[PDB]
Amino acid sequence: EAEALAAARERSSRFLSGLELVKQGAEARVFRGRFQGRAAVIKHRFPKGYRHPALEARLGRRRTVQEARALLRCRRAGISAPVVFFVDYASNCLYMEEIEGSVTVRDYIQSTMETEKTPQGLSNLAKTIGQVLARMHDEDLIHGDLTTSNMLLKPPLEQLNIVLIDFGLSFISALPEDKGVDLYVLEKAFLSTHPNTETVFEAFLKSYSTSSKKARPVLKKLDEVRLRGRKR
Amino acid sequence: HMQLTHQLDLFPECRVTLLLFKDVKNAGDLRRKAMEGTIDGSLINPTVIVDPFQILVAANKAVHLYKLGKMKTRTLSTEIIFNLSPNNNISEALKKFGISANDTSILIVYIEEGEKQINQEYLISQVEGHQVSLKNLPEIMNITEVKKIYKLSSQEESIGTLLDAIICRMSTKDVL
Ligand SMILES: C[C@@]1(N2C(=O)c3ccc(C(=O)O)cc3C2=O)CCC(=O)NC1=O
Repeated sequence: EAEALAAARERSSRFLSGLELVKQGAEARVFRGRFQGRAAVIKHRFPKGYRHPALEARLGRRRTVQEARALLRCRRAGISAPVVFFVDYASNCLYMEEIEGSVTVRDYIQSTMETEKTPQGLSNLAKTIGQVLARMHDEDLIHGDLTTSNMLLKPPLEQLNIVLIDFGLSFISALPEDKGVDLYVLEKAFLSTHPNTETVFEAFLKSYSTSSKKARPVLKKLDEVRLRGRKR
Repeated sequence: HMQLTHQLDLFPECRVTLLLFKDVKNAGDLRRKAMEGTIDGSLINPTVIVDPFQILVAANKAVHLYKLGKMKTRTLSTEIIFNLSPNNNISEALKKFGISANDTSILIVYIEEGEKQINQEYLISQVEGHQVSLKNLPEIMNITEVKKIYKLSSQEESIGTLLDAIICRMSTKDVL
Protein backbone atom coordinates (compact mmCIF):
# COMPACT_ATOMS: atom_id res chain seq x y z
CA GLU A 1 0.00 0.00 0.00
CA ALA A 2 2.75 2.40 0.95
CA GLU A 3 4.64 1.54 -2.25
CA ALA A 4 1.63 1.39 -4.60
CA LEU A 5 0.49 4.83 -3.49
CA ALA A 6 3.80 6.38 -4.40
CA ALA A 7 3.20 4.93 -7.86
CA ALA A 8 -0.29 6.47 -8.17
CA ARG A 9 1.03 9.99 -7.42
CA GLU A 10 3.87 9.33 -9.89
CA ARG A 11 1.51 8.75 -12.83
CA SER A 12 -0.28 11.93 -11.78
CA SER A 13 2.92 14.01 -11.92
CA ARG A 14 3.89 12.44 -15.26
CA PHE A 15 0.42 13.08 -16.68
CA LEU A 16 0.52 16.78 -15.82
CA SER A 17 4.10 17.10 -17.14
CA GLY A 18 2.92 18.06 -20.64
CA LEU A 19 -0.12 20.27 -19.89
CA GLU A 20 -0.68 24.02 -20.08
CA LEU A 21 -0.96 25.72 -16.68
CA VAL A 22 -3.99 28.02 -16.56
CA LYS A 23 -4.56 28.92 -12.88
CA GLN A 24 -2.12 28.90 -9.96
CA GLY A 25 -2.78 29.60 -6.32
CA ALA A 26 -1.42 29.07 -2.84
CA GLU A 27 -3.27 25.74 -2.60
CA ALA A 28 -3.97 24.58 -6.15
CA ARG A 29 -2.60 24.42 -9.69
CA VAL A 30 -5.00 24.00 -12.62
CA PHE A 31 -3.81 22.38 -15.84
CA ARG A 32 -5.65 22.37 -19.15
CA GLY A 33 -5.83 19.24 -21.26
CA ARG A 34 -8.07 16.49 -22.61
CA PHE A 35 -9.51 13.51 -20.71
CA GLN A 36 -10.72 10.52 -22.75
CA GLY A 37 -11.55 12.71 -25.74
CA ARG A 38 -13.29 15.48 -23.77
CA ALA A 39 -11.99 18.98 -23.11
CA ALA A 40 -10.95 18.80 -19.45
CA VAL A 41 -9.17 20.77 -16.75
CA ILE A 42 -7.32 19.15 -13.85
CA LYS A 43 -7.06 20.86 -10.45
CA HIS A 44 -4.11 19.58 -8.42
CA ARG A 45 -3.87 20.61 -4.76
CA PHE A 46 -0.14 20.18 -4.44
CA PRO A 47 1.83 19.52 -1.24
CA LYS A 48 4.31 22.08 0.02
CA GLY A 49 7.51 20.87 1.66
CA TYR A 50 6.96 23.56 4.28
CA ARG A 51 4.81 21.77 6.85
CA HIS A 52 4.03 18.40 8.45
CA PRO A 53 2.94 15.94 5.73
CA ALA A 54 0.32 14.75 8.21
CA LEU A 55 -1.51 18.08 8.28
CA GLU A 56 -0.94 18.76 4.58
CA ALA A 57 -2.41 15.36 3.73
CA ARG A 58 -5.86 16.18 5.10
CA LEU A 59 -5.80 19.73 3.77
CA GLY A 60 -5.63 18.53 0.18
CA ARG A 61 -8.21 15.82 0.84
CA ARG A 62 -10.79 18.11 2.44
CA ARG A 63 -10.65 20.76 -0.27
CA THR A 64 -10.93 18.08 -2.96
CA VAL A 65 -13.64 16.14 -1.16
CA GLN A 66 -15.55 19.35 -0.50
CA GLU A 67 -15.25 20.56 -4.09
CA ALA A 68 -16.37 17.16 -5.42
CA ARG A 69 -19.59 17.13 -3.38
CA ALA A 70 -20.22 20.76 -4.06
CA LEU A 71 -20.13 20.32 -7.82
CA LEU A 72 -22.43 17.29 -7.56
CA ARG A 73 -24.84 19.33 -5.44
CA CYS A 74 -24.97 22.08 -8.10
CA ARG A 75 -25.47 19.75 -11.02
CA ARG A 76 -28.45 18.14 -9.30
CA ALA A 77 -29.86 21.58 -8.60
CA GLY A 78 -29.71 23.32 -11.92
CA ILE A 79 -26.84 25.47 -10.65
CA SER A 80 -24.39 25.57 -13.52
CA ALA A 81 -20.84 24.54 -12.60
CA PRO A 82 -18.20 22.25 -14.14
CA VAL A 83 -18.95 18.54 -14.51
CA VAL A 84 -16.49 16.34 -12.55
CA PHE A 85 -15.06 13.41 -14.51
CA PHE A 86 -12.69 11.79 -12.00
CA VAL A 87 -11.38 12.53 -8.52
CA ASP A 88 -7.97 11.06 -7.57
CA TYR A 89 -7.80 10.99 -3.77
CA ALA A 90 -4.25 9.66 -3.84
CA SER A 91 -2.92 12.88 -5.42
CA ASN A 92 -5.78 15.30 -4.68
CA CYS A 93 -6.42 15.95 -8.37
CA LEU A 94 -9.85 16.77 -9.72
CA TYR A 95 -10.61 16.11 -13.37
CA MET A 96 -13.45 18.32 -14.53
CA GLU A 97 -14.94 19.69 -17.73
CA GLU A 98 -13.20 22.72 -19.19
CA ILE A 99 -15.50 25.73 -19.61
CA GLU A 100 -14.35 26.38 -23.16
CA GLY A 101 -14.04 29.91 -24.52
CA SER A 102 -15.17 31.61 -21.31
CA VAL A 103 -13.99 34.73 -19.58
CA THR A 104 -14.17 35.62 -15.93
CA VAL A 105 -16.68 38.14 -14.68
CA ARG A 106 -13.71 40.15 -13.41
CA ASP A 107 -12.44 40.72 -16.89
CA TYR A 108 -15.95 41.23 -18.19
CA ILE A 109 -16.22 44.16 -15.78
CA GLN A 110 -12.87 45.87 -16.36
CA SER A 111 -13.52 45.40 -20.03
CA THR A 112 -17.01 46.95 -19.92
CA MET A 113 -15.94 49.86 -17.74
CA GLU A 114 -13.06 50.92 -19.96
CA THR A 115 -15.31 51.31 -23.02
CA GLU A 116 -18.73 52.12 -21.56
CA LYS A 117 -16.96 54.35 -18.94
CA THR A 118 -19.93 53.96 -16.52
CA PRO A 119 -21.27 51.17 -14.30
CA GLN A 120 -24.76 51.89 -15.64
CA GLY A 121 -24.17 49.15 -18.22
CA LEU A 122 -23.70 46.31 -15.72
CA SER A 123 -27.17 45.91 -14.23
CA ASN A 124 -28.14 42.95 -16.40
CA LEU A 125 -25.02 41.11 -15.28
CA ALA A 126 -25.84 42.05 -11.70
CA LYS A 127 -29.42 40.84 -12.21
CA THR A 128 -28.29 37.41 -13.34
CA ILE A 129 -25.67 37.10 -10.58
CA GLY A 130 -28.43 37.77 -8.07
CA GLN A 131 -30.44 34.98 -9.68
CA VAL A 132 -27.53 32.54 -9.74
CA LEU A 133 -26.44 32.95 -6.10
CA ALA A 134 -30.04 33.01 -4.90
CA ARG A 135 -30.80 29.55 -6.18
CA MET A 136 -27.43 28.37 -4.94
CA HIS A 137 -28.05 29.66 -1.42
CA ASP A 138 -31.62 28.35 -1.60
CA GLU A 139 -30.13 24.88 -1.43
CA ASP A 140 -28.19 25.90 1.66
CA LEU A 141 -24.88 25.64 -0.24
CA ILE A 142 -22.33 28.25 0.89
CA HIS A 143 -19.71 28.94 -1.77
CA GLY A 144 -16.95 29.96 0.66
CA ASP A 145 -14.91 32.23 -1.60
CA LEU A 146 -17.14 34.26 -3.93
CA THR A 147 -15.15 36.53 -6.20
CA THR A 148 -15.56 37.91 -9.64
CA SER A 149 -12.84 35.50 -10.78
CA ASN A 150 -14.69 32.37 -9.60
CA MET A 151 -17.57 33.18 -11.96
CA LEU A 152 -17.10 32.54 -15.67
CA LEU A 153 -19.09 33.73 -18.65
CA LYS A 154 -19.75 30.94 -21.12
CA PRO A 155 -20.07 31.87 -24.80
CA PRO A 156 -22.20 33.48 -26.18
CA LEU A 157 -21.25 36.37 -23.90
CA GLU A 158 -24.37 38.39 -24.70
CA GLN A 159 -26.77 36.14 -22.75
CA LEU A 160 -24.67 36.14 -19.53
CA ASN A 161 -24.34 32.42 -18.86
CA ILE A 162 -22.70 32.28 -15.46
CA VAL A 163 -20.69 29.22 -14.47
CA LEU A 164 -19.49 29.10 -10.88
CA ILE A 165 -16.12 27.51 -10.11
CA ASP A 166 -13.70 26.86 -7.25
CA PHE A 167 -15.72 25.26 -4.43
CA GLY A 168 -12.90 24.05 -2.21
CA LEU A 169 -14.05 26.07 0.81
CA SER A 170 -17.77 25.46 0.22
CA PHE A 171 -20.08 23.85 2.75
CA ILE A 172 -23.73 23.15 3.54
CA SER A 173 -25.59 25.36 6.00
CA ALA A 174 -29.05 26.93 6.24
CA LEU A 175 -27.83 29.55 8.70
CA PRO A 176 -28.51 33.08 7.38
CA GLU A 177 -25.39 34.27 9.18
CA ASP A 178 -23.43 31.93 6.86
CA LYS A 179 -25.14 33.07 3.69
CA GLY A 180 -24.67 36.62 4.94
CA VAL A 181 -20.94 36.18 5.38
CA ASP A 182 -20.83 34.49 1.97
CA LEU A 183 -22.20 37.65 0.33
CA TYR A 184 -19.92 39.85 2.39
CA VAL A 185 -16.76 38.32 0.93
CA LEU A 186 -18.17 38.84 -2.58
CA GLU A 187 -18.87 42.44 -1.58
CA LYS A 188 -15.28 42.95 -0.48
CA ALA A 189 -14.12 41.27 -3.69
CA PHE A 190 -15.91 43.96 -5.69
CA LEU A 191 -14.32 46.67 -3.55
CA SER A 192 -10.75 45.53 -3.95
CA THR A 193 -10.68 44.61 -7.61
CA HIS A 194 -13.47 46.70 -9.27
CA PRO A 195 -13.42 50.38 -8.26
CA ASN A 196 -16.63 52.45 -8.31
CA THR A 197 -18.87 49.39 -8.83
CA GLU A 198 -20.85 49.92 -5.61
CA THR A 199 -24.07 50.59 -7.55
CA VAL A 200 -23.55 47.16 -9.09
CA PHE A 201 -23.74 45.38 -5.77
CA GLU A 202 -27.51 45.86 -5.30
CA ALA A 203 -28.65 45.39 -8.79
CA PHE A 204 -27.14 42.21 -7.38
CA LEU A 205 -28.63 42.53 -3.87
CA LYS A 206 -32.04 43.68 -5.12
CA SER A 207 -31.97 40.83 -7.63
CA TYR A 208 -30.91 38.31 -4.98
CA SER A 209 -33.68 39.35 -2.65
CA THR A 210 -36.40 39.05 -5.29
CA SER A 211 -34.96 35.69 -6.44
CA SER A 212 -34.46 33.93 -3.10
CA LYS A 213 -37.50 33.27 -0.96
CA LYS A 214 -35.55 33.29 2.31
CA ALA A 215 -33.36 36.33 1.61
CA ARG A 216 -34.87 38.78 4.10
CA PRO A 217 -33.09 37.29 7.16
CA VAL A 218 -29.86 36.90 5.15
CA LEU A 219 -29.81 40.60 4.38
CA LYS A 220 -30.39 41.41 8.03
CA LYS A 221 -27.33 39.32 8.87
CA LEU A 222 -25.36 40.84 6.02
CA ASP A 223 -25.93 44.29 7.49
CA GLU A 224 -24.94 42.91 10.87
CA VAL A 225 -21.79 41.33 9.42
CA ARG A 226 -20.93 44.60 7.64
CA LEU A 227 -21.19 46.35 10.97
CA ARG A 228 -19.05 43.82 12.89
CA GLY A 229 -16.47 42.80 10.26
CA ARG A 230 -16.89 39.06 10.91
CA LYS A 231 -19.38 36.46 12.16
CA ARG A 232 -19.85 36.29 15.94
CA HIS B 1 -19.30 -5.87 -36.42
CA MET B 2 -16.40 -3.61 -35.41
CA GLN B 3 -14.81 -3.08 -32.02
CA LEU B 4 -14.15 0.30 -30.41
CA THR B 5 -10.93 0.42 -28.41
CA HIS B 6 -9.63 3.46 -26.51
CA GLN B 7 -6.43 4.01 -24.56
CA LEU B 8 -6.67 5.09 -20.93
CA ASP B 9 -5.20 8.59 -20.71
CA LEU B 10 -3.78 8.33 -17.18
CA PHE B 11 -2.71 4.67 -17.61
CA PRO B 12 -1.42 4.61 -21.22
CA GLU B 13 -0.10 1.12 -20.58
CA CYS B 14 -3.76 0.01 -20.66
CA ARG B 15 -6.44 -0.03 -23.33
CA VAL B 16 -10.22 -0.46 -23.11
CA THR B 17 -12.05 -2.45 -25.78
CA LEU B 18 -15.82 -2.35 -26.31
CA LEU B 19 -17.75 -5.09 -28.15
CA LEU B 20 -21.53 -4.90 -28.65
CA PHE B 21 -23.84 -7.78 -29.61
CA LYS B 22 -27.45 -7.94 -30.80
CA ASP B 23 -29.91 -10.81 -30.78
CA VAL B 24 -28.34 -12.73 -27.95
CA LYS B 25 -29.82 -16.13 -27.07
CA ASN B 26 -27.60 -17.41 -24.24
CA ALA B 27 -27.53 -14.45 -21.87
CA GLY B 28 -28.34 -16.80 -19.00
CA ASP B 29 -25.43 -19.11 -19.73
CA LEU B 30 -23.30 -16.03 -20.24
CA ARG B 31 -24.03 -14.73 -16.72
CA ARG B 32 -23.12 -17.94 -14.93
CA LYS B 33 -19.78 -17.88 -16.77
CA ALA B 34 -18.98 -14.41 -15.49
CA MET B 35 -19.59 -15.50 -11.89
CA GLU B 36 -17.61 -18.63 -12.74
CA GLY B 37 -14.78 -16.68 -14.42
CA THR B 38 -14.68 -18.73 -17.65
CA ILE B 39 -15.41 -15.59 -19.77
CA ASP B 40 -13.16 -12.54 -19.75
CA GLY B 41 -14.51 -9.00 -19.47
CA SER B 42 -17.55 -7.23 -18.03
CA LEU B 43 -21.02 -8.01 -19.38
CA ILE B 44 -22.97 -4.77 -19.16
CA ASN B 45 -26.59 -3.82 -19.85
CA PRO B 46 -26.34 -1.66 -23.00
CA THR B 47 -29.89 -0.35 -22.45
CA VAL B 48 -28.52 2.28 -20.03
CA ILE B 49 -25.29 3.38 -21.79
CA VAL B 50 -25.56 6.81 -23.44
CA ASP B 51 -21.95 7.17 -24.72
CA PRO B 52 -18.60 5.32 -24.65
CA PHE B 53 -17.46 8.11 -22.30
CA GLN B 54 -19.70 6.47 -19.69
CA ILE B 55 -17.70 3.25 -20.09
CA LEU B 56 -14.25 4.88 -20.11
CA VAL B 57 -14.87 6.93 -16.96
CA ALA B 58 -15.97 3.74 -15.21
CA ALA B 59 -13.02 1.87 -16.66
CA ASN B 60 -10.66 4.60 -15.49
CA LYS B 61 -11.86 4.66 -11.88
CA ALA B 62 -11.74 0.85 -11.79
CA VAL B 63 -8.12 0.54 -12.92
CA HIS B 64 -7.22 3.33 -10.49
CA LEU B 65 -8.63 1.51 -7.46
CA TYR B 66 -7.40 -1.82 -8.82
CA LYS B 67 -3.82 -0.55 -8.95
CA LEU B 68 -4.12 0.86 -5.42
CA GLY B 69 -5.64 -2.38 -4.11
CA LYS B 70 -8.62 -0.53 -2.64
CA MET B 71 -11.36 -1.68 -5.01
CA LYS B 72 -14.84 -1.88 -3.57
CA THR B 73 -15.50 -5.16 -5.37
CA ARG B 74 -13.66 -8.36 -6.19
CA THR B 75 -12.67 -8.62 -9.86
CA LEU B 76 -11.63 -5.71 -12.02
CA SER B 77 -14.39 -6.78 -14.45
CA THR B 78 -16.92 -6.44 -11.70
CA GLU B 79 -15.60 -3.12 -10.44
CA ILE B 80 -16.18 -1.72 -13.94
CA ILE B 81 -19.89 -2.56 -13.73
CA PHE B 82 -20.25 -1.28 -10.18
CA ASN B 83 -18.68 2.09 -11.04
CA LEU B 84 -21.59 2.63 -13.44
CA SER B 85 -24.20 2.65 -10.65
CA PRO B 86 -25.17 5.96 -9.02
CA ASN B 87 -25.47 4.19 -5.58
CA ASN B 88 -23.00 2.13 -3.57
CA ASN B 89 -25.22 -0.96 -3.30
CA ILE B 90 -22.87 -3.58 -4.79
CA SER B 91 -25.49 -6.26 -5.28
CA GLU B 92 -28.14 -3.90 -6.63
CA ALA B 93 -25.51 -2.38 -8.93
CA LEU B 94 -24.59 -5.65 -10.58
CA LYS B 95 -28.12 -6.86 -11.19
CA LYS B 96 -29.34 -3.54 -12.65
CA PHE B 97 -26.15 -2.68 -14.63
CA GLY B 98 -25.05 -6.23 -15.50
CA ILE B 99 -26.93 -8.45 -17.92
CA SER B 100 -29.85 -10.69 -17.03
CA ALA B 101 -31.15 -14.01 -18.25
CA ASN B 102 -33.70 -12.75 -20.78
CA ASP B 103 -31.67 -9.92 -22.39
CA THR B 104 -31.16 -9.84 -26.17
CA SER B 105 -28.36 -7.26 -26.52
CA ILE B 106 -25.23 -7.22 -24.36
CA LEU B 107 -22.12 -5.03 -24.19
CA ILE B 108 -18.72 -6.54 -23.40
CA VAL B 109 -15.95 -4.38 -21.92
CA TYR B 110 -12.45 -5.66 -21.22
CA ILE B 111 -9.12 -4.07 -20.34
CA GLU B 112 -5.76 -5.39 -21.53
CA GLU B 113 -2.55 -4.09 -19.92
CA GLY B 114 0.56 -3.80 -22.07
CA GLU B 115 1.55 -6.82 -24.12
CA LYS B 116 -0.93 -9.20 -22.45
CA GLN B 117 -3.89 -9.49 -24.81
CA ILE B 118 -7.25 -11.20 -24.69
CA ASN B 119 -8.27 -13.86 -27.17
CA GLN B 120 -10.96 -11.73 -28.75
CA GLU B 121 -11.88 -14.44 -31.23
CA TYR B 122 -12.54 -16.88 -28.41
CA LEU B 123 -14.58 -14.23 -26.62
CA ILE B 124 -17.01 -13.60 -29.50
CA SER B 125 -17.22 -17.37 -30.02
CA GLN B 126 -19.04 -17.74 -26.66
CA VAL B 127 -21.91 -15.34 -27.52
CA GLU B 128 -24.86 -16.68 -29.53
CA GLY B 129 -25.39 -13.28 -31.07
CA HIS B 130 -24.68 -10.99 -33.96
CA GLN B 131 -21.76 -8.68 -33.07
CA VAL B 132 -22.65 -5.19 -34.27
CA SER B 133 -20.47 -2.10 -34.27
CA LEU B 134 -20.81 0.36 -31.41
CA LYS B 135 -22.18 2.93 -33.83
CA ASN B 136 -25.37 0.93 -33.24
CA LEU B 137 -25.36 1.77 -29.52
CA PRO B 138 -27.80 4.74 -29.66
CA GLU B 139 -30.61 2.60 -31.10
CA ILE B 140 -30.28 0.14 -28.21
CA MET B 141 -30.07 2.71 -25.44
CA ASN B 142 -33.39 3.63 -23.81
CA ILE B 143 -33.58 7.13 -22.28
CA THR B 144 -36.80 6.42 -20.47
CA GLU B 145 -34.80 3.98 -18.34
CA VAL B 146 -31.55 5.93 -18.27
CA LYS B 147 -33.58 8.60 -16.50
CA LYS B 148 -35.22 6.07 -14.20
CA ILE B 149 -32.10 4.23 -13.03
CA TYR B 150 -30.08 7.46 -12.73
CA LYS B 151 -32.92 9.57 -11.25
CA LEU B 152 -32.12 12.47 -13.57
CA SER B 153 -33.87 15.86 -13.08
CA SER B 154 -35.98 18.56 -14.38
CA GLN B 155 -33.16 20.91 -13.37
CA GLU B 156 -30.30 18.62 -14.46
CA GLU B 157 -31.16 18.54 -18.17
CA SER B 158 -31.61 22.33 -18.11
CA ILE B 159 -27.87 22.96 -17.61
CA GLY B 160 -26.29 20.25 -19.73
CA THR B 161 -26.54 16.91 -21.45
CA LEU B 162 -27.79 13.81 -19.66
CA LEU B 163 -24.35 12.27 -20.13
CA ASP B 164 -22.90 15.05 -17.97
CA ALA B 165 -25.44 14.50 -15.20
CA ILE B 166 -24.62 10.80 -15.24
CA ILE B 167 -20.84 11.22 -15.24
CA CYS B 168 -21.14 13.62 -12.38
CA ARG B 169 -22.78 11.14 -10.03
CA MET B 170 -20.68 8.23 -11.13
CA SER B 171 -17.56 10.22 -10.21
CA THR B 172 -18.67 11.53 -6.78
CA LYS B 173 -20.62 8.64 -5.26
CA ASP B 174 -17.61 7.51 -3.26
CA VAL B 175 -18.04 10.66 -1.12
CA LEU B 176 -21.85 10.52 -0.59
C1 LIG C 1 -9.29 28.98 -17.99
C2 LIG C 1 -10.56 28.09 -17.95
N1 LIG C 1 -10.75 27.40 -16.66
C3 LIG C 1 -11.73 26.40 -16.53
O1 LIG C 1 -12.37 25.93 -17.44
C4 LIG C 1 -11.83 26.10 -15.07
C5 LIG C 1 -12.59 25.17 -14.40
C6 LIG C 1 -12.47 25.12 -13.01
C7 LIG C 1 -11.62 25.99 -12.33
C8 LIG C 1 -11.49 25.97 -10.84
O2 LIG C 1 -10.71 26.79 -10.31
O3 LIG C 1 -12.18 25.14 -10.21
C9 LIG C 1 -10.86 26.93 -13.03
C10 LIG C 1 -10.98 26.95 -14.40
C11 LIG C 1 -10.30 27.82 -15.39
O4 LIG C 1 -9.53 28.73 -15.17
C12 LIG C 1 -11.76 28.95 -18.35
C13 LIG C 1 -11.61 29.45 -19.78
C14 LIG C 1 -11.29 28.36 -20.76
O5 LIG C 1 -11.51 28.46 -21.96
N2 LIG C 1 -10.73 27.21 -20.26
C15 LIG C 1 -10.30 27.01 -18.96
O6 LIG C 1 -9.71 25.99 -18.66
